[PDB]
Amino acid sequence: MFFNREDVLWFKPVELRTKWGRRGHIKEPLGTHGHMKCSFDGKLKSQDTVLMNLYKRVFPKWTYDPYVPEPVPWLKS
Amino acid sequence: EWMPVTKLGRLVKDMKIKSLEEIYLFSLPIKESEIIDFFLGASLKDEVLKIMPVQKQTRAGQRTRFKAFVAIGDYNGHVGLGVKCSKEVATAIRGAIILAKLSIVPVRRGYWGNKIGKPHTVPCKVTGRCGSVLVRLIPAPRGTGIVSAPVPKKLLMMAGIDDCYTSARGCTATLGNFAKATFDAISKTYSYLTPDLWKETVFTKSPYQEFTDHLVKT
Amino acid sequence: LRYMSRDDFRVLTAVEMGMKNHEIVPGSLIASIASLKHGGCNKVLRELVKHKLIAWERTKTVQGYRLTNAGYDYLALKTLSSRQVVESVGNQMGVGKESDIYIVANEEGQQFALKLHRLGRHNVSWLYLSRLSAMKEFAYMKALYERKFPVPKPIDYNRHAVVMELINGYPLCQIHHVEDPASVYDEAMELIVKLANHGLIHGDFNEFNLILDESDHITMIDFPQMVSTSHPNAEWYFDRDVKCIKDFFMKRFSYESELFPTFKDIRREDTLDVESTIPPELVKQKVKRQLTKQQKSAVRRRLQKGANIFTKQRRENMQNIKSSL
RNA sequence: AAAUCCUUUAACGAGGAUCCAUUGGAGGGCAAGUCUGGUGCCAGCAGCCGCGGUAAUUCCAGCUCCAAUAGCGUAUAUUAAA
RNA sequence: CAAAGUCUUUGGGUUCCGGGGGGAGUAUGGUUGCAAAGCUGAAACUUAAAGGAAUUGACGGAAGGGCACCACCAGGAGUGGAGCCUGCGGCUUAAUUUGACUCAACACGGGAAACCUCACCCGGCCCGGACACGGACAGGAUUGACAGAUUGAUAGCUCUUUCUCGAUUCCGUGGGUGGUGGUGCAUGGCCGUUCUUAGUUGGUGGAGCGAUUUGUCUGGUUAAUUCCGAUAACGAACGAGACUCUGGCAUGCUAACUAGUUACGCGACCGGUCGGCGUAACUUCUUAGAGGGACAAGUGGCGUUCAGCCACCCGAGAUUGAGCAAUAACAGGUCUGUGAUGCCCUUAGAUGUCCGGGGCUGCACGCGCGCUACACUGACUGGCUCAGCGUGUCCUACGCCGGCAGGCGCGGGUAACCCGUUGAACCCCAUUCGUGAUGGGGAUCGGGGAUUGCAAUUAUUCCCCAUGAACGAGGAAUUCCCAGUAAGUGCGGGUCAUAAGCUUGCGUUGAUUAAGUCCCUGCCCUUUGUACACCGCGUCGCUACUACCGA
Repeated sequence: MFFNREDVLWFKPVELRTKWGRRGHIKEPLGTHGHMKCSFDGKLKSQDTVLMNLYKRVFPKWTYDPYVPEPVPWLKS
Repeated sequence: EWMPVTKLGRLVKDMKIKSLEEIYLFSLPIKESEIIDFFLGASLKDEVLKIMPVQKQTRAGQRTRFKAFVAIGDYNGHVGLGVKCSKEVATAIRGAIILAKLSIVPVRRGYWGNKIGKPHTVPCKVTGRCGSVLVRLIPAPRGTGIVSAPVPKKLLMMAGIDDCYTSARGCTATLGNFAKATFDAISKTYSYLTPDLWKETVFTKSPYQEFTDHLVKT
Repeated sequence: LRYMSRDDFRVLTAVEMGMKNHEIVPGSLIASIASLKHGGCNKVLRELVKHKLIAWERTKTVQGYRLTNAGYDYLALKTLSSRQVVESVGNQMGVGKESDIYIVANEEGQQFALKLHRLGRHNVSWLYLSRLSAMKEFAYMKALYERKFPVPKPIDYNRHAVVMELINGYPLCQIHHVEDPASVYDEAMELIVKLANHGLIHGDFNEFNLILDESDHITMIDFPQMVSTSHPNAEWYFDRDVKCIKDFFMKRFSYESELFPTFKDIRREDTLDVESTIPPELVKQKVKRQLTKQQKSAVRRRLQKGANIFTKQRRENMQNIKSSL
């Protein structure tokens, strides 16, 4: 999920979730590579996938031109 | 292999009693299942009317046991109805069948219009009253069929009644009361006095009183 | 830990309502006294049994749920979180026989001590005896702190929980040496006379109920055993506590006493042993209360039909019977 | 009336990828699946009883089967059931 | 219920009146009323039910009953306090794996792990990817690799170096094996507990529409649905009981050179003593087989003269101790014992596997199991002497050499033979110290020495010097127990390359107290009652939307 150490330390307050519906959150990072201890509500299946959700606000591009070219007659392929 | 216990039973075993009718004539109680199974033989089919599972309140908690309602019927004569409760379902069934063979009654079969051919219907409009269920059988004309609820339809079919207008009153939903009501109605067909049975009944010797010398040896 | 922070309050409090009146509380009753959400509380109960929050009971006819040891503990901390006293958990825990000591931290980060009573008759009575214990201990803790005594500062009480001032030290039983034995001895002797002046005898004033703060300050804890001086054997419990301290300092630190206090002073201090006429707005309030109670009683009966477990057991056997026929 | 349609008749007109049958249902009532995938008290279904909170016989699909059949569902008025 | 009967075999006359529950006996109108009110009397809307009879008894905060040293009483020994051994949490750590959490977790996982085990952490290796098909490949697919660099590693693992290896492959598609990986809340089996507590269940008959009941009980009695006996019941099956092992006793029986005794001859030394030597008598000692034996039998008390209890004579014995243990259950433990297993994850820079290294043992701490103690009934020092269950190809004797750990050499034992007459420790008889932190108690440490094993630094163990501490019988609380029984004391097995402060057995010394009760923590009966009711959470703040009133 991460590859540095302070990547995990940056996203510490981000609450994890799980594909099979477990709701967790990270505890310690261990490795110098991206490894982390994570607490959960229940016990995870090994067949599982852990995943965190990150959000930013996005606003559209300013591409406004009132001119639009005249189309040729439409036909089918 | 059958080894009889009762006096009646022993008589049956041999050839001393010819039909089931000689038992019914003297109103003797049939205490053994084999007697019925001997006289009517293979002609007795059966219908499992219901298997209702009940949970019995025990000090061990709750365990499952099944109540079976079985209506045994030789067609064109004799019906019976049995109710048993047991651990297994097959056990419940066989117990009910045994019990229903002990309860075999004859039905009187009558005629609707002029008495041409074989009897087909209930001889006169009878009733069977069993704990808020009131079953009424009514003579129907030949070929009408049994116009009834499914359960007394079964029971009347296995009695050998061809056609009967039924009408039930009260809580007909409770199956035991319904079936038992209809059985009670059908039994009552022989118990009803018409002008047909006005002749003074000449008394034959009872199966016991006739074969007394043969019962000395056993 | 505490992740779930909505429906878990209402359902667990509803157990506590039934616990005060009856033993094992049926799931039918719970939803009626927790009327805010209907039907979906039975899956909350299945999440409560995952933790040590509630226990299931299906004995013979008794069907329902009872509150556990740890489940009763979570309810107090959930109330203390709303009173803004507890936020996170400190890990230094002294697991005792009558109570458990849990270090707690507030919004500030200031560390306090929390007591949780663990009295261990059915579990219903055991989780009611712990209720009376905290209310009694907090009563003495308030009574002594106001009257100049060196006790932990009372903060808040919730059912069985007591939040106190964090005095960190070692109990007197596991102390090797004291730098000044005489000054510590005279401090302790004063505290027996102090209590007797307020009309109190400790009863069990031993080395097992005293804590030293940096070997300077004697701290007193554990107060459910305290007796009045009106008692006939008042001087016996007074002298037994004196001899217990007299011999201990002679045993452990080899200090013999020059001062022998046997003064009976009752009482120079506070006796702590006792320790058109109707306006339309009112018409509105009264009509409202009538209309709420009519709706609440009907919702109870809707929730009492949840039995869902009874229908599940009946369906399983019928499938077995039909297949075998 | 003049037509049309029917009837009557020349010729052409049938091998399943057609000249292809539909609507409702498949826990109980009630005839027919503890089949497979998806969903996870959500979406939804369900006249009533109820189904769904991770093995769903009840949801959405696939397959399979059942009832009616060129018809079959649904809402309502009404009669028997009463 | 003799009417509530003469009702589907439905009609003697006749008046009033009900049609799921609520809303609601509310509004509105009328009418009577001095008034309070009465009579008459809706709808909108809401709800799958409201309810009546009967029946078992999950729960009583019922009352009674009875039961148990995992309860108490009468007691004995402790724990808890010290020091340490190990388990749990807690906290640091790369990791200090994991399961277990009141009895029913916490010397538990035969969990006494140096490596291994090993799951955990770090660095590396291997392929142990069966198979089908495609690609390549014989003008070689691929295999093995000295040197030198790197590398902990004579790791061809990578690189240079250029030699071998003959299809034994290799790359992919699928996709099989494998995991001490996840789920014991997806399963089996085994086990734990409820419960070591005592019942469970038909068949037939009887009662009731049926659920159900009777059997399964007034009373006495018993651990008890046991027994006597009463009786709409009568009979059963299953388990406990009836038994299996062990122990007690036999001068009776079957027997012994792989146990003997007796005796004789020989020997030795003061008629003796000898486990010193060999023949004959035989089973008492010793082994172990059958068959006895004790059954509340005898006598006397008390008991509805009844099951039984009590007391004592004869008796070895007038309770020997365990094992095995029901109907049902807990969503008790256990994928970490299984080649028993379902899914899901991870499968070749692997969660497969081996390799080296660490860790599981870490330390302010609480909680627990346990050893040694706190001394004079004691320790040290001699001398004296006495077992049993056992184990043995690793047990060991016998000679010598080193105080001691141990070394050297020769023997016995695959076993009633050798260890071994298994010459065990408390205990017994003398010497020493004498109320004191003492010679009691030995923690914590410095030096050496010897073994075990590829390795003892995180002392594996064992010895010999030093060092020589807390510890003065321990509060609140609690634990165990009734006769060869607590407790003292050693021994042997398991664990084990090296090893028992744990455990499972064995003896040896050996008691005081009670032979009772329902007070306590609980548990078990019996009797009786039974399918969360009512009266005591709110205040204000701006916006829109709904429905009433209204100038």
